[PDB]
Amino acid sequence: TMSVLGHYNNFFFAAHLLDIAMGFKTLRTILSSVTHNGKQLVLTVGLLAVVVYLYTVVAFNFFRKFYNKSEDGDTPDMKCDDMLTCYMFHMYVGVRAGGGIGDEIEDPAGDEYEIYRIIFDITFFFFVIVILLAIIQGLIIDAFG
Amino acid sequence: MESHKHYTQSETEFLLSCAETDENETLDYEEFVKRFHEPAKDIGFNVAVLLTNLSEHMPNDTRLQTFLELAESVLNYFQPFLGRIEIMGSAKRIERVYFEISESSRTQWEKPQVKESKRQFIFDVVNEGGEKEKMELFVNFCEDTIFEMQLAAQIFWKKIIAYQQKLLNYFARNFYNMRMLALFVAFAINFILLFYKVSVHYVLEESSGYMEPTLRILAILHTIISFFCIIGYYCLKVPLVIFKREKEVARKLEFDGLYITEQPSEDDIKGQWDRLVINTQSFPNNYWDKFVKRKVMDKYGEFYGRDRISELLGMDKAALDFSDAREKKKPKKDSSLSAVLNSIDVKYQMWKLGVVFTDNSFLYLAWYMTMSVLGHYNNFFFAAHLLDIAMGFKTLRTILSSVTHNGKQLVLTVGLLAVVVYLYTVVAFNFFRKFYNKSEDGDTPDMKCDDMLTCYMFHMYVGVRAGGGIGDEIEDPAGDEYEIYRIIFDITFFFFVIVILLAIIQGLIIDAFGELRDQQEQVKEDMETKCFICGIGNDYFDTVPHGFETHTLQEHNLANYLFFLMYLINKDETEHTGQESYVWKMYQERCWEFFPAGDCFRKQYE
Amino acid sequence: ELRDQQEQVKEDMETKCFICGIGNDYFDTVPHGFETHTLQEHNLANYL
Ligand SMILES: [Ca+2]
Ligand SMILES: [Zn+2]
Ligand SMILES: [Zn+2]
Repeated sequence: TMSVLGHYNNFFFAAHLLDIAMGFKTLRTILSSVTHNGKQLVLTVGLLAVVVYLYTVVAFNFFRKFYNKSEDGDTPDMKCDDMLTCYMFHMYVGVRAGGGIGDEIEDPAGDEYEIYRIIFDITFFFFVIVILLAIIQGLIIDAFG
Repeated sequence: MESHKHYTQSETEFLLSCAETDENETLDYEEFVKRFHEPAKDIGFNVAVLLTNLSEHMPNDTRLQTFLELAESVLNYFQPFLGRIEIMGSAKRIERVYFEISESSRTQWEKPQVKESKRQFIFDVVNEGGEKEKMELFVNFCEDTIFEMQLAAQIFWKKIIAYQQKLLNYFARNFYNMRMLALFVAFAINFILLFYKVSVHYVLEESSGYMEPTLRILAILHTIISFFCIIGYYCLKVPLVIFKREKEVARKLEFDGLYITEQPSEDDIKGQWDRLVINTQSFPNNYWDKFVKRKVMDKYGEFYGRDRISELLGMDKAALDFSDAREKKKPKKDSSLSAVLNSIDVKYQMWKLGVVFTDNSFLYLAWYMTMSVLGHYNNFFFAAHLLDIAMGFKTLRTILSSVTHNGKQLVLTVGLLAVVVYLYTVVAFNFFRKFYNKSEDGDTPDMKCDDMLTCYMFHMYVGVRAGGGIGDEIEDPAGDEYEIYRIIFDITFFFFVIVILLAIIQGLIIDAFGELRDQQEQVKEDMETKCFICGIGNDYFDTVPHGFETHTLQEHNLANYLFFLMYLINKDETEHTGQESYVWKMYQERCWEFFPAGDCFRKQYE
Repeated sequence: ELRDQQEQVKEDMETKCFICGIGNDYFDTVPHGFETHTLQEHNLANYL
């Protein structure tokens, strides 16, 4: 079927490069590993989404004035003036930022919510970055092993 | 009856000879089986256990082989009714005792909560408990489980009480379904909350009607469901925990004399809360042993003062109540006419409240209800109910237990991290304070190092999460006045704080998760490839086909042992056999040498 | 490795005798057998 579709759009022949993953032994092992801990991986990703949603609701409630992803504007591109937009922004940026979420939004630098915002950023970087993402990576690598 | 392939013509005519012919050619099969089946069933069970004993003792006899083919033809009916136990006592040899298992007992064992109690006991007895107290914990589990089975089987004044009892029973029976419904409605209301927006002025803007009132509907429904959940729990699982605690304190009073000769410490709040009602009126309300008071009185009365014992144990000035009840006792007594309420004991009620408010699960349900109530004020508090999946699933519970497991080590490692960050903070505040200018145009310099606490917070907040030390976010030296020292500072920070201590914390948590998972799968492997009672092994029974599975399902079944204990309890003693009376005496004296420790019937005989 | 050595030392002190080192299963026949064996018969404090 992929060959027939490649006859229509020639770029569909790239899906045939995954044939080595089935022809070799260690690549089959990698695929079987990413499939092995299926339920555990799905549940860990669910817990990740749940904790990111909790951080999302607390940021949408309290720290909604820090999510101004603009440099000159002057129209503010507020990523927190919408619950779904803020949740997608969190799940898409704060998980892959490698340093939590406080490293891509503006710093507090003001003694009105500074300590709470610092606690927020540190707890995000701890639970979401160096625990849950590490737990998913460990699940997959331990399945491979 | 002649065409159902289970009767011959002689048997059909013999059974038709038992007809009634009630002047209309009609027999009542209901009364027929109600009259002609029960004693037949009893005596057939007796002869069946006799034939089974003869079989399992003397094998390979052709006359006994014909007797055994007839026996098994009978046994195809009595298979789920007879249980066998392998006792070791009174003869220094393994003895296979046989007994009856009730269909009601089988149903209460198949009941859901009993299975959860069984799996929890297996887990916490293979993980924490070893082999010295393994049989003690197993007997305690058997007692708690037969109490739970009794409770599950149990699940103007004659118009409201009879309805509130049925309501409470319905809640206790549908407690788990109520939990699933609460989780579903929490997911629904949280999806609706995800569909939100803002204008200072919150508004569910991403929808066009049909979504604003359903939020309030689901909120009030979730609150009602949480209330029903806690109400069902308080009458489904609270009896079991209060029964366990009553049994513990009563046996501590009887055997060890915890509050007579060996008064507990000052830090054990459990001891004080039990001393609170060691002297209440209805002390053994669920332990089904309403004579522990008299037992401990007779045990510790002639040494520490019978009057003092009767005073500190409740039931004051009634040291002759036993004789008064033995000689011309009162027949009965009406409840009251002027006292319709307050008949219960406030001391025992306060004790029950104090023991249920520390159950660690009733506390979770109370937190659930409180979060629902707070969500009624601010709807965003319903997001805290999404953490219910973390307790409902197994691997998420494992993750939480992992982040809690290495508590002291994690706290001390975080403390060492804070200490080394404070050392770097003081050295930077002293020497390299001119590099912490977090400004691009200014011209007002935003010096993050002109204050010790500000510099420490800046370090702990930026240099730990920067992933490349601290030198990658402050200005580079580029000047041969402090360049080498600043480079050493940055490199040592990136080494000690980033690639050692943070890695050590992450490793602590991930290793706790791995250890918990490995303990779980080790418990599973031990339950699959090792016997619970004897623990001889798997290879010994891996000789005949399905050997170990039949050994664990027929000979050494934990359900069979529990049913045997229940049978001994409901056996109406003075009718016990030799083995049954021996096991009952051992159970009464709390010895438990009748369990096969390192031997079995197959290892004893051929 | 350091943590594992520490917990191995602890496990050896808990499930093995210091003087003789016969084992734990041998004394795990009577109740509290190994504990009484290490607290009464082969006590290091007693030897000192
Ligand atoms: Ca008798
Ligand atoms: Zn066995
Ligand atoms: Zn020794």
